[PDB]
Amino acid sequence: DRTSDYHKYLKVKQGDSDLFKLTVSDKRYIWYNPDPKERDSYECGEIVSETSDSFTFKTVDGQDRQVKKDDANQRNPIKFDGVEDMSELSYLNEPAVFHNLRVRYNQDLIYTYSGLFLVAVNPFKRIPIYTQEMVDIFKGRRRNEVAPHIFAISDVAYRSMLDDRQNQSLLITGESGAGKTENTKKVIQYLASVAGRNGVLEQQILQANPILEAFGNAKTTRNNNSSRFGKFIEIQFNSAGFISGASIQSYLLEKSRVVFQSETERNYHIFYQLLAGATAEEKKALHLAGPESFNYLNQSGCVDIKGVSDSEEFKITRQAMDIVGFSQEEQMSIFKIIAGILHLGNIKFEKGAGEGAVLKDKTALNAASTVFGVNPSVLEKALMEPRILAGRDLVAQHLNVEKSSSSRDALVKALYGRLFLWLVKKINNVLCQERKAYFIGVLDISGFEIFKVNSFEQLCINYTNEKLQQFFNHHMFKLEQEEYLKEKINWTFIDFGLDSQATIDLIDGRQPPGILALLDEQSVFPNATDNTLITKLHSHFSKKNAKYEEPRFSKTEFGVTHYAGQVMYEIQDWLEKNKDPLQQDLELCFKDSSDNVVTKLFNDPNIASRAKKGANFITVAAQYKEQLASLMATLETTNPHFVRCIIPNNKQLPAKLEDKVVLDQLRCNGVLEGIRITRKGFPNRIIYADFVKYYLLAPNVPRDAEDSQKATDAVLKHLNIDPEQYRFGITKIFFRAGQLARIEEARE
Ligand SMILES: Cc1ccc2[nH]c3c(O)cc(Br)c(Br)c3c2c1
Ligand SMILES: [Mg+2]
Repeated sequence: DRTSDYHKYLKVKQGDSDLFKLTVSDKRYIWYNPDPKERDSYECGEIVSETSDSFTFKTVDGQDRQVKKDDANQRNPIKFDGVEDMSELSYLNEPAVFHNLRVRYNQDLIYTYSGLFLVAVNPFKRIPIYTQEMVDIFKGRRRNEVAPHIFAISDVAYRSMLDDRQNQSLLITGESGAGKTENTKKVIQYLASVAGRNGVLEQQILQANPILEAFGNAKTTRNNNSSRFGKFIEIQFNSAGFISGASIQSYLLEKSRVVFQSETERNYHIFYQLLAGATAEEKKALHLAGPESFNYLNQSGCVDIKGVSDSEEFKITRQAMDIVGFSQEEQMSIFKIIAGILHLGNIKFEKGAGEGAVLKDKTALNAASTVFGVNPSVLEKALMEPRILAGRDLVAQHLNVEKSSSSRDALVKALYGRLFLWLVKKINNVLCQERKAYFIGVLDISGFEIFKVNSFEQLCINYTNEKLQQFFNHHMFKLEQEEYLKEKINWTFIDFGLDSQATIDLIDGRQPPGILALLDEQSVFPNATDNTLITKLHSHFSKKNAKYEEPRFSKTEFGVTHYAGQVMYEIQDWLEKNKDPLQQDLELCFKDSSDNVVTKLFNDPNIASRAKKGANFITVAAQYKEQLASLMATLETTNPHFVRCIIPNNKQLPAKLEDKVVLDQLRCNGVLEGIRITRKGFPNRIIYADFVKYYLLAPNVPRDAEDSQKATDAVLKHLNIDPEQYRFGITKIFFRAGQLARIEEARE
């Protein structure tokens, strides 16, 4: 009851007895805008009088305003305040849907169903609703039996996997720093505990994220634990139904945050966990120092995160590596690479004689060579005098300072990119015990974000977030109504106005050439510069596509109108970034290294060998588009389950819910639209034959029910369920929102 730990934090407090006096009021209020210049700051006014098609209400100041019934945003009766499934609301609109979230969010209730998907508002405070007792409660309990919780929808997916024998997937969407990553960990926590043993394999799967989070997450201005990479986690399942293995796919590692970090941002956690928290023997063994003494860590102006102990986190990272099985040496080799990368950044090239770079001080070069186990003179020549094939001859390129310091970074980014690729490979090798029968995918991705300087990585992220949103639209709006008409159910199509396939096409469109398609052309073009690229973009579709803007104010930028707003991307040096060039003498300098890992990085074809596209190597953009599209096809194979995560504010503060911010997310996520289709449509659908699965209250249910149509109708007829509430079609019976929930509860 109310004393339960679950009533305290998961269900709405029972209201005052004086509140009852108001909850029964016959009054009718309405949300309005005291300032029409701000269409997201509403206030509650009381409808005083109504004409045939108008309302008159008294503002909070007392002034009488007047509005048409068509444009009016009526307030639901306060009996709905706190309701769990928002499709049960009568007056359904942006103001009301947002108020129900203030109510719940103010009671530390962050989860709220709305239709078949789930909403999750980031609390930014540790809410004790993920303990073991919780997981035990939702084990078996139906979605309708329990309150909104990530465990609930994770169980619905699990039960839908067994009942229907179909693969599932939990698709979690949201803005940057909205709770995507945290909810995934909880989803993994639930599934593992529910379909585990009585375990090792289950313990191992849990310990994967701490590893990846150490090398994969970092501090952005939007989020102090930001996934700079995207991951799709399949939970393989046995024929019986228990977990048999797992597999992790990784995408878009922001591998240049290594060599550079924006002001107030931070490099990947793994580097700071080492310096602060490394053994005194490793410290001098790897020639380590303080964060402020390394050129790749002292530039951001920030080496410390609020309420985070890198020394303690360093413990956790290597605790997890032991559990999955990284050798005592394999771990030391990793730290060996990290130190080596830190030293590389401290190499200070200088114009010795003018013709090219000259490296006077070699203390940093050798400290990096010592760890990597490479001949420091081979590395020095491969960084500054690499060799190339001029025709068929062999020529050494006496690179200058700016061109030598870049090849340095090209190496650094290559190492870590491959290092990261190796970690996941070492993890999948121990988790892919077998190609299993069923599988549940979990999609944690780097989230839509807008920084002061937007670059290629941001485009590919937002392109992903955009592609993901349209997927939400296709299965909630387009495919849902096609099922109705596919069953001849007398449905009139509804255009909810949510479609971003235009912005997608602009980016990845092949014919006509999309943005990425031109970059590929310009990239291979030898004389292609940034001048030629940006001009080849404006001239192409400046005034030919409404999702594109050539700014009057910058010759190096272009705007794209995403589903979450317009992002002005900076084009500087995208050509090299899409080529991802790594000078070849560098690749040899390390292919002959004296370290196991470093050797496996540049000699294992799966990690070093970049695919080839006929004449030229495959580009980044071309590669990722193939990676993403491959993932999207895999998703279409499974029944999805959406979790729309929402960030309450842009300051990472708890109990500070900003109206303007939240509505922009709801407004563009289709949350409001997403309920209408659930409310005005028929969410639940089941084959007519599969419904008999026989309640011994005037029973006339033959298992082998010839003419299933009449067989099920008789049950519904006796059940005395409103026939309007359940229109049925050719092959399956369709139920309106919750109509089936009240039907299946009879058995229980
Ligand atoms: C793996 C990859 C591929 C292309 C990229 N383009 C970037 C950019 O323009 C800025 C930053 Br920071 C990064 Br990381 C990338 C990147 C990474
Ligand atoms: Mg994340």
